[PDB]
Amino acid sequence: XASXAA
Ligand SMILES: [Cu+2]
Repeated sequence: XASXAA
């Protein structure tokens, strides 16, 4: 994740 894409 909510506060963390790959
Ligand atoms: Cu994320």
